[PDB]
Amino acid sequence: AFVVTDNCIKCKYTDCVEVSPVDCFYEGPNFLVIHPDECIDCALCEPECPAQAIFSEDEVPEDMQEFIQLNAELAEVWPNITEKKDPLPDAEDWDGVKGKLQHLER
Ligand code: SF4
Ligand code: F3S
Repeated sequence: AFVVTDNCIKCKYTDCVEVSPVDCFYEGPNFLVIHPDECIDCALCEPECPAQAIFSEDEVPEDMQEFIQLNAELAEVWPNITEKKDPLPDAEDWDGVKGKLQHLER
């Protein structure tokens, strides 16, 4: 399973969803998560995230380990997304800000 981590919060470019062969991504207000039972680890998405937020589960940084379980839990409540859409409005101002998990909306 690939894991979407912090920097996607408040950026949500959705460039990642075009490349996906299965419907692995599930959509929230300002973040996207990958459903771990459905990702087939094709690795195609992580070169596409402008925010460089997608990691192989085995490569999620020490300080971002929360995300592995977050992606699994939210993937069970959030709707599947399959079309790219426009990035959230202020996406570049937040790209690269650390500590964005305090801003996650459900
Ligand atoms: S690695 Fe592939 S199957 Fe997995 S979330 Fe990315 S695009 Fe989807
Ligand atoms: S910022 Fe998020 S919506 Fe996808 S393209 Fe990157 S993981």
